Amino acid sequence: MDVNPTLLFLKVPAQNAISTTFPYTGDPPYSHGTGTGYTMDTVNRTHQYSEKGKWTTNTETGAPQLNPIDGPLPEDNEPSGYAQTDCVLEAMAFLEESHPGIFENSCLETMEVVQQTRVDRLTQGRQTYDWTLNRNQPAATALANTIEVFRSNGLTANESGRLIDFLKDVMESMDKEEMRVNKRSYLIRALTLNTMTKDAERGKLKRRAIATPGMQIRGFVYFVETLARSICEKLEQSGLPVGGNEKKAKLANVVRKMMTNSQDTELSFTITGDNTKWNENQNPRMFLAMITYITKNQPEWFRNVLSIAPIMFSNKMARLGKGYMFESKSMKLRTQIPAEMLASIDLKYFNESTRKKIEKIRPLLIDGTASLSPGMMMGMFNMLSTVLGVSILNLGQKRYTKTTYWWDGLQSSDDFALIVNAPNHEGIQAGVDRFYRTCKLVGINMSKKKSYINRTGTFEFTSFFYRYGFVANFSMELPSFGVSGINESADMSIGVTVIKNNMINNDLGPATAQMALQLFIKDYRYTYRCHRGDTQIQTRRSFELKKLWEQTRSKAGLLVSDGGPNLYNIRNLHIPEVCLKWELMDEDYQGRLCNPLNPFVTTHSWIPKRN
Amino acid sequence: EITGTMRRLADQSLPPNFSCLENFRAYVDGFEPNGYIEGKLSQMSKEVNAKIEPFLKTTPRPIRLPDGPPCFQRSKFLLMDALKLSIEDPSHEGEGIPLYDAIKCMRTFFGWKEPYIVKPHEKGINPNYLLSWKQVLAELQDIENEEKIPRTKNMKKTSQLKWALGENMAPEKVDFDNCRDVSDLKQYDSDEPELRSLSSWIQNEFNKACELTDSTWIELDEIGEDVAPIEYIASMRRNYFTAEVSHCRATEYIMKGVYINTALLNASCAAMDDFQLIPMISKCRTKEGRRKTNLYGFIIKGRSHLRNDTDVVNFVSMEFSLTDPRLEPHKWEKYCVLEIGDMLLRSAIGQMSRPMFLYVRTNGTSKIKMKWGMEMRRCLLQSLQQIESMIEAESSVKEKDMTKEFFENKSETWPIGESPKGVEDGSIGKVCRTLLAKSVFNSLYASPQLEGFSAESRKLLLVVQALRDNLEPGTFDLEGLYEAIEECLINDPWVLLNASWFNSFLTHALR
Amino acid sequence: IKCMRTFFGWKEPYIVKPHEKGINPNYLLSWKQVLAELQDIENEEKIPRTK
Amino acid sequence: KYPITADKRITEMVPERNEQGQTLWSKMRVMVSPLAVTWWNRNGPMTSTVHYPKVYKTYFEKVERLK
RNA sequence: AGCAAAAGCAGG
Repeated sequence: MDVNPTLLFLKVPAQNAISTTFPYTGDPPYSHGTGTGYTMDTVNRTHQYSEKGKWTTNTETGAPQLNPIDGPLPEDNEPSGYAQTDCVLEAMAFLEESHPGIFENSCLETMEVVQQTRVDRLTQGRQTYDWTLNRNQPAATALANTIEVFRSNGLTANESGRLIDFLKDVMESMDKEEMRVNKRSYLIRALTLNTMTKDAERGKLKRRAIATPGMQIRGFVYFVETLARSICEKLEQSGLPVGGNEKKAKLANVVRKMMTNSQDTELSFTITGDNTKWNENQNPRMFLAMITYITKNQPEWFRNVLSIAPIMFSNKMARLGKGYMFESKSMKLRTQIPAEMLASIDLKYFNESTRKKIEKIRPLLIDGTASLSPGMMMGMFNMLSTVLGVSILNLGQKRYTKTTYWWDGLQSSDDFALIVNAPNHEGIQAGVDRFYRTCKLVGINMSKKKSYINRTGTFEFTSFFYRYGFVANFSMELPSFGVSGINESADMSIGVTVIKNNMINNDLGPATAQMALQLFIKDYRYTYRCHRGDTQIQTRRSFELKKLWEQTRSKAGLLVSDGGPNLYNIRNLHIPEVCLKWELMDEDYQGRLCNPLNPFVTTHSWIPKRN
Repeated sequence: EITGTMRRLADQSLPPNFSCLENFRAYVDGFEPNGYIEGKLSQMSKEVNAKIEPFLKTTPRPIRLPDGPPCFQRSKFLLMDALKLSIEDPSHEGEGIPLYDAIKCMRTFFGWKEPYIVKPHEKGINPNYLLSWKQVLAELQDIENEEKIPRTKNMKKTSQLKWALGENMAPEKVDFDNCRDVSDLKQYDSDEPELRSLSSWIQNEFNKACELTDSTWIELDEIGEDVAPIEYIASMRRNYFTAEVSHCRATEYIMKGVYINTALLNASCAAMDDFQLIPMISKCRTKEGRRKTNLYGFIIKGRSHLRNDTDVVNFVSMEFSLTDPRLEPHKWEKYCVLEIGDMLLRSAIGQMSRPMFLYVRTNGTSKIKMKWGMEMRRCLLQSLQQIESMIEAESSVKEKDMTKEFFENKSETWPIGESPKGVEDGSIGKVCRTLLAKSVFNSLYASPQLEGFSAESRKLLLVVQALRDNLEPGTFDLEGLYEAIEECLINDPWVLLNASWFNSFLTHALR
Repeated sequence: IKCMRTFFGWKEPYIVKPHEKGINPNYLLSWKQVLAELQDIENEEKIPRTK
Repeated sequence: KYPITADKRITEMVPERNEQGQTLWSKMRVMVSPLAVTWWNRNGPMTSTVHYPKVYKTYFEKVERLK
């Protein structure tokens, strides 16, 4: 006899059993090799996407920069990031006409936050790119680095404590011709963006090569993303800032609002999918135009300090990475070759696919780091791109499509789910071809390979699969369910809090969460050796546990790390442990516990010796 | 505080039509919509347009699996053919440093013939692995009989092991200028690997690996009492689940893998410069006796300095085996089988007295794969998550909300079996077992081929459900899906078998 | 050691019988040395056959 | 062994070894053993003060809502 | 030799 899980997937509904196609219960593949090849291929691809677009060299950089906007209309259905700014502006105009007062209110929220904000918040990031060592490093060291170099500079904003003056003086000394780095080299070094191959990319075969920005642009993107968070919060079609079960309800609510078919003489289909090349075919020029339109009738300085992000998006010279590691076959010897010399080396040592890639990029190499700005930086949490693409969905208000058919839905950073109506398959085909065309006229490229379309009731979006009324979700996988490794007092607390967060936010059912706590306490005891008092397992410690366990008066009322039982369950997870045990304990134990005489302070808590 | 140079960069960042920031700002602030979009649309080429089509019933051809050599196993430890030398139920207070429990179990078995190879490797040097195994046995007897009981033993350097791990195989870093004169150099042999064809062996391994073993293989402790309703529902679901799962052979692989990877990571973080012996030791409680430390097989860990987690560590692995090779020589092109004599199995009549062979293959795993093989209890948990998701879906479509409706009833409601001119149906037991083992093999044969296949089969199967329920689905480009699937089907047998399963599913579904 | 490890019920040592000759505390501390030596060797050394 | 770190003040209160003899603290502050904790909780000063529910009595209020 | 992949390890 043969066996197959695919036939349980035959009968069973696909969306409910969809997790069976979620094989991520094991380590992600990762990139052992330097991502630089994938980086070169991505840059090759985007510059091929905009090859019709002209480029002109930027001043003081030496670098070709391509501006796809006002390029021609594309020729073929193969994607291409060709758009027209007028589309963007009329889109935003229809948006503000639809949502009056939203722009000014979000603008005022941006004013008050920039006035109240402080530098202290940004430094709690992960792996901002430092420029001194020319390598990605933590953010605290990054802030120390920039404030000390600024103390060396003629500016004094690091002493101010405020943030927008800090950004301004960053800009001022950034315009300086020397720090020990000349102006051209310094502007190439400030705009530089590490390549840093993607890790943990679940659901592909080749790698995206997420590139990351530096701290200096981080505050500008922070301000503009705060605006985006405000405006999307006041929006009803965003998917990113809306989250949890509220987002879960928002999905169902928009499909409710559009699936209601009054005078249902018209058939209806509801696309889902994934807009390929999102980080490539988009552009910062459209973002700058949007920004200029969004803060209409506002303080001019605010306009400028929020327009500064898309311009430095509009010219960026990311690195390539480490380089390669050539090797001798006969003599059997190898060496790493930093690609900073790659604009000098012959084209014979390499692999042929690699060779053709080099000659494609070798013209586009200035200081060795590749220059490009027809396309967005890979893997930023921009979400103003959602503010863009949602306007397309807003165009399908029947006032403004000005025809019988019309679209609407929601759209996160890469996923999208339209909902249309028209009197026939022919009319729906007409309107959806119109949409796809429009969406390309703004420079957004809906893939024709890994997308699809269907009657209403079933549609994917952001992995929150929505069958007719069921809203199963597989956004993020369960993580670890193991100890945090600090002490027997808080590790347990940390684990329970993590479990609570992931049952309240995500779809950790209680049926698995009790089992998770079960594995957690197993690991807790096996790590700190401290099984139950009333047991038969041996270790170092078990003497004192079998001692205290009879020493007590109330037996089950004991903390777990000393012989105690675990009274937790899904009812009482937010609370700590000793609150649940306190008045179930006798005064001897309780007096021994909470006492300042302990060196431990909470007596279970402590600091381990460093190693 | 723009300083103008930013106004320079800005004016250079804009579209070609507008040459300044200020004219841009004035245009935008003085902007209005005039219906440009319709002129743009009518202006456009009609070629640029996404045309729907009927994703018809007969359209999706059977995905063609790649052709080439047969698929070959790559697991870090064999799965069906292995066996375990029991310890026969030691006491409860006696802890054991694992070497001595292993040694006790190896000491239990007699039936060791002279070693002579049974399978020609066809590459490498088979005698050297024979002499490696010899070194192992000799080192073990010699340490334990006549030394001061070392907790952990690291082997002696020899021609055999040092060959099988290649401590000389490393080349050395050098500068560019000194070697640029050389022309032998190449960037790297960075290219696609050899194709592989599906075969029957992996299917048999899976069938055996879903099957019930006899022991219990996992315990589970107590938690705070149950008062609220949702607590009771969680309790009953998890109890059903673990009771059904515990008698798996998948769970056997789970605890085996976890102990193996924990031991290796302990060693590598704690010991790098030394060939270490470790057993594939696992703790299992007998259904009717005491805790039993099973000895699956020995390991000879190779030296491991992990400057990064991604780095590979190589080693040698010895796991005993009853079933002969040469019945399925395609399954291993990689093993190096020895003969180690007879083991006197007892059947209901007579005595079997089958020979005993050993599969001293070599390998190398990772740091990362070791971590994620340590965390397969998560994978068990994930199987539970999936089943619970199924049941909550059935509870949303029907307000009965009855877990008990499926967990225990004798009702043929789940097909997982394909037979000649037939389809078999099973209960939730076999299916929980199977989902688990699928996830375990995902954890064992994790490979980007799998993830690509998973996404693409997911999208196409979703489309096929949309089709089979008469939801008028459409797809713009389909052969893109097929070629990308064929791109991701490179060599991995598990991927290949999921693909043949997809195929036969298409056929028996008829979409 | 396994059998001594089995038993729990160890109070503090205080003599119960006056020897009336010699020095009782010294034998108490001898027994203390025994227990300490045994726990210390077995927990954190390379398993010496004879101590 | 000796995961835990703590001051020299503990050295006065508790011995270097327990009844079995296995050690609670040793010098190269002093490293302390987890056994040292479970020796406190068997024998230590018992005091009926309720100052520590200064703020920990808050969580009891949240549990009264449950039960 | 191996691991595993459109690039790296096989110690520095």
